[PDB]
Amino acid sequence: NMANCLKIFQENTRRCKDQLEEFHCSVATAPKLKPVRSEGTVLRTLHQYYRQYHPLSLECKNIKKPLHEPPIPGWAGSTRYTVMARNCY
Amino acid sequence: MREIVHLQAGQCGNQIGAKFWEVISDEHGIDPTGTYHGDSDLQLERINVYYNEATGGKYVPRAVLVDLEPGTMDSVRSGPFGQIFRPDNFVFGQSGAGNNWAKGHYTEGAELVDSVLDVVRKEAESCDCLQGFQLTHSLGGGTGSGMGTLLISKIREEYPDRIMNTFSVVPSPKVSDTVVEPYNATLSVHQLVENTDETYCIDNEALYDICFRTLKLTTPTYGDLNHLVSATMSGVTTCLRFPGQLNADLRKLAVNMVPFPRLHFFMPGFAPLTSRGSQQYRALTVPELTQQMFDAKNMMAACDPRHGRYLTVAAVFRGRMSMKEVDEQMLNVQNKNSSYFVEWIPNNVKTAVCDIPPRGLKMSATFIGNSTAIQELFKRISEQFTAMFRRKAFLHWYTGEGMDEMEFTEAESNMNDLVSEYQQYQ
Amino acid sequence: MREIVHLQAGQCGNQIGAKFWEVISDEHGIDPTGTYHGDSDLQLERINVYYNEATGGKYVPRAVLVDLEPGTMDSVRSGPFGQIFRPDNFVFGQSGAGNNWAKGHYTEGAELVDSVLDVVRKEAESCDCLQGFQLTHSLGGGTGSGMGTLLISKIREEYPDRIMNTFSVVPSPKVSDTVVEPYNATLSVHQLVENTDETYCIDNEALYDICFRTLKLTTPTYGDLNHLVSATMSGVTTCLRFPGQLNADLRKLAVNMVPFPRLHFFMPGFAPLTSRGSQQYRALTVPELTQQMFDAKNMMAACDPRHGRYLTVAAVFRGRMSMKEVDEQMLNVQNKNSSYFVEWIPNNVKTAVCDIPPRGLKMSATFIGNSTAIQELFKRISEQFTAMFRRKAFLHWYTGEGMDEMEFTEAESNMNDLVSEYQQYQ
Amino acid sequence: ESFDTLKQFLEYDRKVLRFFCVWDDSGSVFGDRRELILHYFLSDDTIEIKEVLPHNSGRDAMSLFLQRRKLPKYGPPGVYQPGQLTDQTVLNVYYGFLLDKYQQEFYKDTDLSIGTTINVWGRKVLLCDCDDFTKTYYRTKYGIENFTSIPCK
Amino acid sequence: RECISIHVGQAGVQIGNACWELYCLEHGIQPDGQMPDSFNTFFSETGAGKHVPRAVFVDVVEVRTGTYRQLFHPEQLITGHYTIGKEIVDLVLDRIRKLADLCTGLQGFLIFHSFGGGTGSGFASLLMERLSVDYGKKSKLEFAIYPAPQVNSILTTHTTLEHSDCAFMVDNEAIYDICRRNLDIERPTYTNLNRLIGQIVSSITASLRFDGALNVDLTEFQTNLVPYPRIHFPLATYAPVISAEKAYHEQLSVAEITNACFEPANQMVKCDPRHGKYMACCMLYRGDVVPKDVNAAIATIKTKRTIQFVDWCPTGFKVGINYQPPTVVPGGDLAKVQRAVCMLSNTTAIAEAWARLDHKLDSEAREDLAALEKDYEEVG
Amino acid sequence: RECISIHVGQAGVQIGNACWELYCLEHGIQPDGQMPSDKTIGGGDDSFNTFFSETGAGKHVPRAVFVDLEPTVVDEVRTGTYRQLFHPEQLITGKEDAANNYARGHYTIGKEIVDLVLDRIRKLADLCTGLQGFLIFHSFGGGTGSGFASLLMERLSVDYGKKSKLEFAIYPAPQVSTAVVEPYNSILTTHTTLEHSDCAFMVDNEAIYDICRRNLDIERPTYTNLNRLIGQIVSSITASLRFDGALNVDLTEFQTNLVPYPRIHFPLATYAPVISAEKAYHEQLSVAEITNACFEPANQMVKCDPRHGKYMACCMLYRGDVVPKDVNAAIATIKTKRTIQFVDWCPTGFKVGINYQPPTVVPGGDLAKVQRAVCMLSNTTAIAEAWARLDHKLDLMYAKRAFVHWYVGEGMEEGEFSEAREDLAALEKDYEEVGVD
Ligand SMILES: Nc1nc2c(ncn2[C@@H]2O[C@H](COP(=O)(O)OP(=O)(O)OP(=O)(O)O)[C@@H](O)[C@H]2O)c(=O)[nH]1
Ligand SMILES: Nc1nc2c(ncn2[C@@H]2O[C@H](COP(=O)(O)OP(=O)(O)OP(=O)(O)O)[C@@H](O)[C@H]2O)c(=O)[nH]1
Ligand SMILES: Nc1nc2c(ncn2[C@@H]2O[C@H](COP(=O)(O)OP(=O)(O)O)[C@@H](O)[C@H]2O)c(=O)[nH]1
Ligand SMILES: Nc1nc2c(ncn2[C@@H]2O[C@H](COP(=O)(O)OP(=O)(O)O)[C@@H](O)[C@H]2O)c(=O)[nH]1
Ligand SMILES: [Mg+2]
Ligand SMILES: [Mg+2]
Repeated sequence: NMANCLKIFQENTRRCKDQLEEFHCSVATAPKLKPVRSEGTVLRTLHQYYRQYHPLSLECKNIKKPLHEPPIPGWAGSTRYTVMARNCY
Repeated sequence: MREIVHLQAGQCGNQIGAKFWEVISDEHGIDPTGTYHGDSDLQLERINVYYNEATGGKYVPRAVLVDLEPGTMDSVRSGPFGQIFRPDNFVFGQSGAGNNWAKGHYTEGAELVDSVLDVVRKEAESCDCLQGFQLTHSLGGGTGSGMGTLLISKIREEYPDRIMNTFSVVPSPKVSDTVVEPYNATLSVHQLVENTDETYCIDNEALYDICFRTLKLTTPTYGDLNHLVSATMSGVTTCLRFPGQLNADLRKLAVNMVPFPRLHFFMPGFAPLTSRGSQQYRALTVPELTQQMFDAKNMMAACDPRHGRYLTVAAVFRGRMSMKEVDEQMLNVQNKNSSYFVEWIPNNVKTAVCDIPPRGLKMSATFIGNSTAIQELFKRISEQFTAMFRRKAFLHWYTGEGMDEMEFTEAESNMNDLVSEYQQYQ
Repeated sequence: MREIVHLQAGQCGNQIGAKFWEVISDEHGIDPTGTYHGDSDLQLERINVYYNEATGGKYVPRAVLVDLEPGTMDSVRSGPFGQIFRPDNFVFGQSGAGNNWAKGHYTEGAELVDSVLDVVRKEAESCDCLQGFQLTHSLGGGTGSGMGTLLISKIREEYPDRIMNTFSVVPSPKVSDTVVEPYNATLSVHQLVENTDETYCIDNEALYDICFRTLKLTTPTYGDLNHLVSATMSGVTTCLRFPGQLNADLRKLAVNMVPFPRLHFFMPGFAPLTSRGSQQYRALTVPELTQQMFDAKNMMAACDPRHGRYLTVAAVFRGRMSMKEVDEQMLNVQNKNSSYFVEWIPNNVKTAVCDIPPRGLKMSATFIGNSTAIQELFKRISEQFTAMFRRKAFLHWYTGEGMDEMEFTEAESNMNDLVSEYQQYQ
Repeated sequence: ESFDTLKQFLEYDRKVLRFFCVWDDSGSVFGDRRELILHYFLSDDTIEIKEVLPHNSGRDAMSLFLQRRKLPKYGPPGVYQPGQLTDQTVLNVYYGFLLDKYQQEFYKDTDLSIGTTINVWGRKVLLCDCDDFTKTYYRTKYGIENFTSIPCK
Repeated sequence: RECISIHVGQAGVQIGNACWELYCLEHGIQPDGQMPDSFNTFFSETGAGKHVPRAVFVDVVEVRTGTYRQLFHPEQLITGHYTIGKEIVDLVLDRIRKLADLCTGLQGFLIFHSFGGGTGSGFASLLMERLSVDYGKKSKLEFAIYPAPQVNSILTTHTTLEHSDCAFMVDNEAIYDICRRNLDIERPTYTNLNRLIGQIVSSITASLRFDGALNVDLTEFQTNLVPYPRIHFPLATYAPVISAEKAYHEQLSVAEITNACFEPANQMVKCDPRHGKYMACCMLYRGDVVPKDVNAAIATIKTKRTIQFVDWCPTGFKVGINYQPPTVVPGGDLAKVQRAVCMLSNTTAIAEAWARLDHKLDSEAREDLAALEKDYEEVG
Repeated sequence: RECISIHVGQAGVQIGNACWELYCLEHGIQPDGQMPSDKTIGGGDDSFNTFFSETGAGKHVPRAVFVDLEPTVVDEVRTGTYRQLFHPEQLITGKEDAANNYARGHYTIGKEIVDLVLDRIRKLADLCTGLQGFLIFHSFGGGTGSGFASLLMERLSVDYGKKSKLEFAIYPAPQVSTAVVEPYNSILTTHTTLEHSDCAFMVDNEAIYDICRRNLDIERPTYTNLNRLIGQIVSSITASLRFDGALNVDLTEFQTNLVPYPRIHFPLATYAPVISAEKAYHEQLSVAEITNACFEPANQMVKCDPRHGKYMACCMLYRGDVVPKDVNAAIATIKTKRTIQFVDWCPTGFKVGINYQPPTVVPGGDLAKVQRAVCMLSNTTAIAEAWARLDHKLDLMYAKRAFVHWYVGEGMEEGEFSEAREDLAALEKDYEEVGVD
């Protein structure tokens, strides 16, 4: 009874330490990546990344609201206000 | 066989416990997942004094994490060893305390103390033979002083016999972090002295000067502060977990420092502290460890011990050691420091030796000292209470929860009685 | 050889059957086409208690499901286990129940309850030694309290000595779901209490709160409300079908539980209720079941025994376990918390240990217990019935269904005497 | 030694390389197949991982799994002695310092690629996907193409 | 299962237009009638495939030659108290008996009308006592429409009040001011003012329409919300109404989608029940409504003393759940929401509106309404 | 946790216009109002829960009130760039102005929209689960920024009560002026909020023009330049509720650390890194230097000299990379300078909070990109002489009773001005009642 529990625990700890050592060897084995295209040119296409997908960063231009678009609830000057104001414009 | 229930109150106590439970995780070889990854069988043999065994081979720390607001529970849980505490051991409110005493003591602490007792007494019911209660809290906080001190009041009305030690964080002498620290400190000293068998007080000034003077760090982060105290708490409970030549449990020290029930205020320490650059150029022996224990510039806790007089000294050595050097160096530290000891006790220094040093060290030890130089710690707090209560500075927001001024004068009077009781040995 | 004929009343009964016969189907290892798939063979031995066996390897449950509206029946056949139920056993009405128990047997239910007498004593004679019937209905609805209560009453003539049973869905304390619960629940207790002897008590919020805090689901549904009642629904009758080393039927749980036929109202629970994120932190041992059984957060009823006193307790265990520790903790709970226990009875609690745990578990327990704290339920419904009957508010229906004002006073008087009976053992 | 931090902070302030991760666990008794969201911060070479709870709320919600410091590659290290984790040693003082001259590994972006398994303090988590910003960063910096999704969950 | 719908007057045919638009658009009913088991309770099963509607239109009757000429059976659609009812009421009873003879079991009987119409109130006050002498104690429903104050009213109260199980109170101006502060339908029309009450008549028969978890039928709220057999004239509000964009901005959960019914700004009639007393209520739910969050919402209202319950109703609540979200009409104004709440309640706060009607009017109807006023004061 | 802030007046809603972009930039919440699907921020998963609401569709709606009775600025706010992010009903629009009158916005034009504003705030608060308090964004010298804000403040305590009410107020400049009747509607709006406010912060106009002139290098600036700085300091005051750090401060900790009494609750506010990108990288922004900069009088956002007063409470709210050693090392030499005078009853005098989030910058905006930030909340008795000048102007002008006929014709009583003057006399007297040593 006690011997079975102790033997099971010894086998369990030994297996777990074995998998941990195998993981450590695998991290020691796995290859690394080296840079093609330099540091001074990855930032350039990152700069172009932030100017054709997300232009709002690095802009703060605050463009005006276009004239083909209906106003928020109401400030003055049937259907709902969205559709009615689309008909009005 | 003698298991310890840890109490973890506040934001301070939460971080201190969150890293004490990792210096006690590498000792017993507990991984972040919760499985035994140990090196020998000594830790496996008596891993019950801090850890509970779960059904799938997982090990679960046995401690209660309590704070009003959940902004600190998301920091302890997300840590490196944050996924081994129970979901049910994180008890929480909805609001915070915020540098106040009454909010954690009467009008909101009473609601959630009944929610922390339901897990504390459940936790003790799974214990085989409980030894006592360790608590980590801040004296200058709102939840450590508010809720944790309520727990000091509440648990020992149910278990009166068991031991009680607190790792308390006193306000710093030179620079403090909260304008109403002295109010909470004076209100907590009185309930501390009437309810705790022993007190391990830590100051951040005495950690910072060690990380400057001895450890020689350039940018000491707060984990570097909390490691010294976590090593201190791990090094006072050596003998319950490992065999040794002469083993001492918490009762065996508490019978050895306190002669009087109101003289239980201490001065922790830690011997093997070396710099990064000076690690291999220092001989690590008993004389150079005992030359680090009994100095003031390399000392933890708080005030200068040369301005007072020690009553007693405890020392818990770990590692294979020669007891003749132990006795010889303790006798010489009594003999050369004859002017700094009482004359009405023959032997003041206690000796306790366990066999196992921690990882990366060959021998280690922990200093514990009762002295009358702790009188100076409360002198400045009482001075601040007298200098701020005269104008009734923050008085109306303690009366904003139904509390009167009579208990404030009672706390000041009890602090004065305590600080005059230590005085008669000079 | 000991066969159970199953009668469910109302949409409540149909839809609690839709999950009880899911739990039974999982524990006896059958599939939604009715045949056998399970791993072991001892489950196939005593299938005859619940499943009627037909030619062609089919196990029809002995479940007769009655209702006054066919859409919930079509929803029952629309479930994952809607195939294994026979189509002949479904009894269907034409008009609604009107949130009253009158017309489910008087006007439209006369011919319909004549029709169920061709399925009650047909399915009974196919067995050999019918162990008993059992029911589950709702006291806040009309058809469950109409057909189910009279089928409780009508079945007493043909088979008196055979044990009957019911699981009563008492109305919700805080958020009521129907205004007729002062009538339709109280009117089934004055004379439909002597017909039954094993009345349990399952409450809607009493599953809500425990599913919130114990299982920790942000979005609970009725699919686990039915699971939590079905686990007790099958755990009461486990030794009937599964051999063990201490076998004890439901008649056992009747004899060893109640001293008088009037005092037979129970208060159940189920102990392995751990959150899915707290499975790996809880040591599934014998003491942690009987710890959780004696708590208000694992109580499947509205009332609280801390306000009352434990009269008798029952516990039915599973799994190959050793019975030293259950009796050790059992002697522990009779002695430490001795204030919440009733004198004039030497030992109060019955144990029943079988060998087979439910699939995926190793040990569990089922709770049955009467008390004087269930007085809190019937008084809280009686005060709301007496707070509205004095204004003669709802009598216009009841004048037109052949019920006069004598049986109203009869209902109030039976409530009064059953309440006053439960006051002496306080 | 390059002990300045303003380089990687100014030019890499708001760049986060996301990776979708999956931690399979059938060996343990009550482990669940918990998937994770990885965040590598190029600002200070730190790394935090996030949890996404599935439907019906199987577990509790903390919104954080690991905090804002660097991931060790060689498993969980035993904790060092106090003072051993400093970045630069120093001679004996004089409040000032006089530094020394005659005197640890961490995961970096060069190791995270689609198809590898990494060591988050002992766990067997597997990188499966990335977002389009991470695809662009690897396409430019390391020439990696065909960021094929690994079919999991 | 087979339900019926009767609608009286110009108001009746106009509200039946939008109500049957909702009914025909939940199912795959295109205006020809065919398909590309939820349909049988309002439509028949004809072997040719054209589903005959189970509806009777009595009386604008545009609806004949508009978008749906072939969907409506022209024999069922018929073209006011003592003269005109002699050749219509006994004739439309023939068609009612024709439709009832093919149904297996009839359960619903739904009559809609307008109080201000000669035909609309006269046939309303003819059909229900002709109903009493041919059908008996079967349930009948009345969701009446009468214009709000400040913008034949008593002639029908002495003959319909005693012989009606339920009667709502739909006021046109009271929906006119209910959207302009919430929606932005500036200058609301009339041909789609019945779209909202079309949504409510969709919600009242939801369990008859769709399957449910805790669902309840048409016969129950005329046996649950009625205290007394002569007085039961409740109200009905459908507060959770918004357009698509406010359905996109704010998050809709069950708790704060029911508070709008209890507040007077979305109370469907103008008379706020702060003066009155909440007698009892009725939850008719639909969509992704969970049984947990509802019972975490009524408990917050119950512990509030701003509301006032009557003394004799301790429970005072009623719950019915339906699976499907409401169906949004193309060309309508509803948002494709995932949850909605339908309200049924009777209050004492109707009595002050009828005292307003009393002193605005100011012979047997007069004394009967005065006695009704006194009885409603004594009850609450 | 939750937080709800209230902007009153065109000053308040313009502060929201030029401040809530920083709330949209702390997280990655777009001006459209969604989380971008390929670019991520990496700030946890609930750091947006306090200031923005989550909708199951995915879009994020804020928790704030922009109320104005005059349309010309709130209409610009809605019609501008954030036309979809803001909830439409959360932007309350009026139809007429106040014309620098407290009386109209407090009684006559007030009461017919305060009920709807109360409805909006009650709905928004009942949406929230862990609401911590209120923040007030309104002016003093205006009419609708004074009267409507005062009526909202006097209506708030009736409903909720004990929830904290923080104030961020705009004060008339000592040297220059915008309107002519500003002492009147100033002391009329500090008379009723005094019993309702908890810690009233203070913002001047010319005192931030000095900051934007000499530290930051802008000649001839406008309101948006200072509005961005105000937005920076209010976001840094709520920094620790949203992100994690060593020492954490929430909205219940400022009250317990700044004001000792209910009658002296007017601290001062200062933000230290106010340099631009041309000089941020030409000098080292050390923690010692940015700690020394906050105690220089030239950094103050209110035109007053604190050397003539006694410091009462301070509240450090640090940010980014901060070593806790140098914080104590800088505060320890803060006590060493005898030129900074301290009072005797506050021996500690400092509260420190650390966050691990760097101070963000609007991209291409005005300020620089730095790693450290200081939020100074200096409670001092030097705010009394900023009130003695307003009292002096009131005494000089009230003796001729100028412009009172505008107020008395809309619900005012002429005796209420004397009551407000005596209340401010008490508010002036109690400041020297604590100046005794
Ligand atoms: N809410 C609502 N009200 C309606 C609707 N259609 C009509 N009504 C109201 O009901 C009234 C119906 O008109 P009637 O009162 O019958 O007048 P009529 O059509 O000339 O009928 P007679 O006077 O008998 O000839 C109108 O005045 C409307 O106010 C509708 O679709 N919805
Ligand atoms: N510092 C600062 N002050 C502002 C800003 N915007 C407006 N103000 C203040 O507003 C004052 C001008 O009065 P207003 O606020 O426009 O008056 P109002 O609120 O519209 O009240 P009425 O004119 O009566 O409608 C100036 O004295 C400024 O102090 C701002 O962006 N920054
Ligand atoms: N030793 C130690 N002190 C701490 C820690 N965290 C905070 N403190 C100190 O505790 C004081 C603040 O405590 P406080 O935030 O009020 O705790 P709270 O009551 O939980 O909120 C400061 O003076 C800190 O120096 C810790 O982890 N260890
Ligand atoms: N406890 C419990 N209650 C249920 C369940 N299913 C339905 N109910 C309750 O049944 C009540 C209404 O059902 P009821 O009217 O009795 O259905 P009926 O039997 O057809 O009349 C509601 O309050 C529900 O909460 C269940 O599985 N468990
Ligand atoms: Mg008409
Ligand atoms: Mg304005």
